[PDB]
Amino acid sequence: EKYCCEEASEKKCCPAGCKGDCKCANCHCAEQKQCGDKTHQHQG
Ligand SMILES: [Zn+2]
Ligand SMILES: [Zn+2]
Ligand SMILES: [Zn+2]
Ligand SMILES: [Zn+2]
Repeated sequence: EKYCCEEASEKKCCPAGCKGDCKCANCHCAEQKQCGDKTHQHQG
């Protein structure tokens, strides 16, 4: 639901809620990705 980062709550990283191809850096997003290779710190 909308942004899930503690900084990208507007356009710091994505235009409000990673649409998909946001290419986040804190959550490691990529065209709607889940990331977390070896259990990352991703808390969602
Ligand atoms: Zn996000
Ligand atoms: Zn993202
Ligand atoms: Zn994300
Ligand atoms: Zn990651």
